[PDB]
Amino acid sequence: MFFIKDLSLNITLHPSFFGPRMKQYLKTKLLEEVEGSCTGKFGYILCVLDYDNIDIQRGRILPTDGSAEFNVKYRAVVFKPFKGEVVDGTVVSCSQHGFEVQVGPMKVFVTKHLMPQDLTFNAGSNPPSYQSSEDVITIKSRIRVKIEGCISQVSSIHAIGSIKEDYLGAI
Amino acid sequence: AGRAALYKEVYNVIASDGSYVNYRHMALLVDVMTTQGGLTSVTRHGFNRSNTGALMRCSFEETVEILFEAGASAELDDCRGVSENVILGQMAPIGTGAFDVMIDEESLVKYM
Amino acid sequence: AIPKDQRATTPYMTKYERARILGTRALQISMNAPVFVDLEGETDPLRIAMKELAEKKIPLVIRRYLPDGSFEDWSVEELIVDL
Amino acid sequence: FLKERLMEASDAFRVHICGICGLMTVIAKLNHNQFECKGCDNKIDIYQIHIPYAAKLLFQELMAMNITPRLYTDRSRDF
Amino acid sequence: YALATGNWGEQKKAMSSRAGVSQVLNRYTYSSTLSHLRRTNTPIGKLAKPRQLHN
Amino acid sequence: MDQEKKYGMSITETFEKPQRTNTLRMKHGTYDKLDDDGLIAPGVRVSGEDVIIGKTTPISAYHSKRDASTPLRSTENGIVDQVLVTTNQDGLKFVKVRVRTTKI
Amino acid sequence: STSTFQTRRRRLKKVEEEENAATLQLGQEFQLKQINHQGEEEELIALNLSEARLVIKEALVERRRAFKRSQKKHKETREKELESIDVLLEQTTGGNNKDLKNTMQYLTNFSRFRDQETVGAVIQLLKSTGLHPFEVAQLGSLACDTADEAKTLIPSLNNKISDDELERILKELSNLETLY
Amino acid sequence: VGVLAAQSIGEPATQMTLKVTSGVPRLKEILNVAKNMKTPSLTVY
Amino acid sequence: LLLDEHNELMRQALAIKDSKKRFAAIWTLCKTKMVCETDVPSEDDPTQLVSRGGCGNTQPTIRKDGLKLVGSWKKPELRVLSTEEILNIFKHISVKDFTSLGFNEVFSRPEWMILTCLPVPPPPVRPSISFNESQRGEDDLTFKLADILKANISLETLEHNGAPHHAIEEAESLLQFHVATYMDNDIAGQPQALQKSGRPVKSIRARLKGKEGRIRGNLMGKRVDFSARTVISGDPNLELDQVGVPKSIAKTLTYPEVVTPYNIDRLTQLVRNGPNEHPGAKYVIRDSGDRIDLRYSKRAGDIQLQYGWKVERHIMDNDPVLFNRQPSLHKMSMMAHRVKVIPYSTFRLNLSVTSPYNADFDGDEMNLHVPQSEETRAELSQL
DNA sequence: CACAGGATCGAGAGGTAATTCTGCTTATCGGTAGAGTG
RNA sequence: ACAGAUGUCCUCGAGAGGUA
DNA sequence: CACTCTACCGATAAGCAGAATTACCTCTCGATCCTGTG
Ligand SMILES: [Mg+2]
Ligand SMILES: [Zn+2]
Ligand SMILES: [Zn+2]
Repeated sequence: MFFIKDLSLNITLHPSFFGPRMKQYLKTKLLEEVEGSCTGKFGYILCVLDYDNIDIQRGRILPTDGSAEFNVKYRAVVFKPFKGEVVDGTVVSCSQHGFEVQVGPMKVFVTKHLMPQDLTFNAGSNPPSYQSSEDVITIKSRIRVKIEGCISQVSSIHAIGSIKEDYLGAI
Repeated sequence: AGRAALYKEVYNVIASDGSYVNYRHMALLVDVMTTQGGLTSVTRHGFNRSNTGALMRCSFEETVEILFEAGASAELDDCRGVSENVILGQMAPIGTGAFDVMIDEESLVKYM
Repeated sequence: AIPKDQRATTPYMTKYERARILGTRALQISMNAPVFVDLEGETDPLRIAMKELAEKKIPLVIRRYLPDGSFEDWSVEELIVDL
Repeated sequence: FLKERLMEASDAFRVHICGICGLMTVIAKLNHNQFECKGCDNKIDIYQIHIPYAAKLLFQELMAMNITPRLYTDRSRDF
Repeated sequence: YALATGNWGEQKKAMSSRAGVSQVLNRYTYSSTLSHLRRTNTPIGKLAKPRQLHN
Repeated sequence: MDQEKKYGMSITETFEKPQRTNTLRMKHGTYDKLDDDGLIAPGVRVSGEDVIIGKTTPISAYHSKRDASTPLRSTENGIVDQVLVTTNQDGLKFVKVRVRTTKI
Repeated sequence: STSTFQTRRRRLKKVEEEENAATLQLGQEFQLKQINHQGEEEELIALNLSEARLVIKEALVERRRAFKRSQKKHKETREKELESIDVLLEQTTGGNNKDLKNTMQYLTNFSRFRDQETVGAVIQLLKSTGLHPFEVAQLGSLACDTADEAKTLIPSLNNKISDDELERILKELSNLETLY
Repeated sequence: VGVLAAQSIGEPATQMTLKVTSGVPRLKEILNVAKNMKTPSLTVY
Repeated sequence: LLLDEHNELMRQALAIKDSKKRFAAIWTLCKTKMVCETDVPSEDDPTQLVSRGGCGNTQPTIRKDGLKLVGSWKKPELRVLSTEEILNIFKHISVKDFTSLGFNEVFSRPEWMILTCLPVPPPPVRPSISFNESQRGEDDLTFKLADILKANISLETLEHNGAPHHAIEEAESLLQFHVATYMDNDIAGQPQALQKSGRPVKSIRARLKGKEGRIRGNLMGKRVDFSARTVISGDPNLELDQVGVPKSIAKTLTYPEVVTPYNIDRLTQLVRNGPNEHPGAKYVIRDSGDRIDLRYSKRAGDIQLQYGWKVERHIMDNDPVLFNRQPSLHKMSMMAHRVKVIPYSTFRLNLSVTSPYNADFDGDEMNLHVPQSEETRAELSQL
């Protein structure tokens, strides 16, 4: 489900680093910037492979100041929440609002009107969990979640999951 | 023949008092005014009625009529003219703006 | 598109190109940037730029755009400065 | 020099333009790092440009005149 | 209003009335005042014939 | 030339020396050259944007009035020679001040 | 940040299509036959969950040997995997990269296949069909028992009606995953 | 080159001094492309 | 469309790349036709008739009368065409029809030419002036917008409560006139809208048109800072590329200098001198962006200038500046000189320089412009 | 004792000279070949 | 429980008189 | 062979619209009533 793409990022290098090691400076800048970025269009850039392969081009010096802009051409693993598929995740939190299922670097939220009526909130057990007949989900449990959220990609992406229909349980 | 006669008339007008003007300027003027198959007068109905940029044409005369026509039609301003860059406050692609300057890695690693 | 090395522009540096490189180098030296020549007791960025250009030690690339859209890259060191 | 005198020496303005609209109807929240265009539902295609305030006034008046001066940062020749 | 603004007429229709009929007296030297007090104007609203000196 | 305008009935401007506390939006020029009546006595050298006439007008807590003084022209300087005070047609205050300078 | 040139009137297409639904209908940017950096016409990869773990581990060890030799020149089961992953991540990437730990843990504790030969067998088996790489990725990532369960969990699979070869390669995937 | 030519043509026009029409009116009628000039002429050899 | 591809002249007109010329040809060719056709003979076998799908109704003679269109129907009926029916007809126009006419499918459709929703400019477009003390006034745009809103409300109420058709007509005419005057107050053959005082209402078209409009008076040419103007004078002792700048003008004008090695001592000395002496600085721009005023703060403090900071020092000797005279007939009317500070308040230049400037010393005044960046200085020096 | 909001200007006329050279549009005339005969 | 003041530039359209 | 209007373009003749060098300095005024009210 993870995708390998050919994204590109523009870095405006300062003339103060216009030495023989500006290439490595751009390399470390790309690492420290792109990793952990929750871009709305793409998602999470988990890691960049072929570090000793990524190539830079001739940097265009802006008319305004001496800073040069470089258009790097890198490829990396991208994770997108997407919409309209099933996916397996592990719970990390629970409350009256719902359970915070975690899939990779994500936290998909399930609201009250999403899961079927076969789940009731209670705190009798050691972990606060939704307990009912033939359903047992806890703080740490297996759960299959179907995503139908609107993502709402604004400098960060999100996901909303559903528990309706069978196969969306522990199994 | 019309272009040659127009150049001769312009030269006669210019040289009537005694001043001297280089041939290149008058030749460029007469070539611009006769680029099409006929005379293109330097007026509102002449050069200002071509397929150039809407902003450049509107900057001379009849500002809102030209803009209204551009809005009614589908006019795309590719914007490499000087007037468009002046309006947008960008470095016009003329003189020193006709080229871009880039920095190469090999020269950096060779000079240092 | 780039015209390989079958370029057909002029092997010399125009006045506008000279002015643009001189200004860019002057700005770069005015800011904290490395200098690839022996200052030798000069402290004005523009004069440092001319001193660098004297023996073609400026790592700048000229991109001459053809009217169609193509462009060919000319190195500063390979451009003859006669003006 | 002409560009500097026209923009730096007189008036410089920074505005955000929607990548789909081409207009300047973009709500920018620098503190919250939010740039949403309500017209197109665009939140990842916002660019910032530097134009004189006179150009901003002219574009706003043209938009008030039911004319759209859409601005784009790319060439359509590649189709 | 007519004597102050110089527009010969009422407050309304001022744009259709003559302007410059009344002017502030120039008091910088005696000759300037004397010349100003003996000045005439020709309302023309491009043509060189009316401006030429006739016999 | 300065004048007092009667806005409404009781909102009338007055010629007096303003203060940084009661009044609001004072000019950047100095006010020490003014007097109790708000007019500078003749024979006092002035320069820059110094205030020559001190006038204040009520807005409508405190701060019931705002400064409305007319400063001297920035590019001109000289010595005040004659100060004229009288009343206009309606009966308010009318103040005229003259500045004399020599141009070598 | 983009990888495809503007085409088909991107400026004012308005709502070209609704966002991707269950029945395929891919997005504008994640369409098939992506533009390759050096050339053109590069198809979308077929990357599954187990393949992702191996790929990221290979990239990590490659970068590990890389900066290890650079600095040299300058000068059980799940439990064992977690410690190795932690000690590899402690200094290789550097910085903060908090999200990398969570996805690595998800890959380790949900690794359907833990051998290069296993993933090679599964994608050599899956390359026979002409299914969208998205469908084969979900098929090889999440284990399934019944054909209807696969159809419901992974939509846009209606092109297979026989379900005989589908049962065959489902059993193949099941035994390959149990052979871990 | 266009601006240079325009200025090099306009400067003598401003410096121009005061029966065949010549001077500023003739230049204006040439630039405007007048369909009916004041003083048409012919030359036959 | 009245004509179709069956006509040869229609085909020739449609085979035009230019949109304006094609539209003009279409209009000229279809103006003569005055009746819709249900069948047209084919190009081959003219006796045979091929249906084209027309309606057959006769066309009206559209004539412009003020802000309304009147159509004469001849079989004569003289009816006034309404905006609603015209909009309905425009909405029924096929895509190909206005594509060939000249309109755009997505960017500019013909049915959008009728104003149904009127945007209001923001307060920055039409600000409120200060007026005098305790007085507030509004721009003409605000008053015109209020008038338009009042007319719209009156029309809505008059339609809702029930009223004669004549009242509806007069209300809609008033609304149309107000909108037209909002967008154009110089319509010929019609009264010009007056303000409450009596002046004509300044429409946005007037603001966007003319020498003083926001095209030529604010975009083509504007007002800039770092400029000076005073009476010029002659100086035989000055070199050709030298201009005598008065001390006061040099003190007023400033040039930003980046705090860097090779001039840190000089910059610190200039800062210590202060803005009162001619060699000195007026502001010290920090890296963050905050501005330090050396005049107000003073304190004679030993401010440490970190690298990368900007210091706005006074213009010194051998500083390139732009020297211009109006009118600027040719390129020699504005040239770059070298600053030489002189102890008198008048511009001094070489006598041989006056000839290209076409200036004398009988009272002429000439402008001076100071570059504010290194690249601009280099361009002026080398060009 | 005292305040308030909408519109000039009217049958009647005309409150009135100083500019022209394009171009566009709308009347106007001035022509010229046919639908079939004695 | 708590809580009484300040932020720097205002005209705007016109008219008239002049300087190169 | 020209009999009467029918369809075509080629001249002519009146009505609109725009637009008029650049820069600068100073002063001086005006930004509203009355019929209709408690
Ligand atoms: Mg003179
Ligand atoms: Zn938008
Ligand atoms: Zn029809």
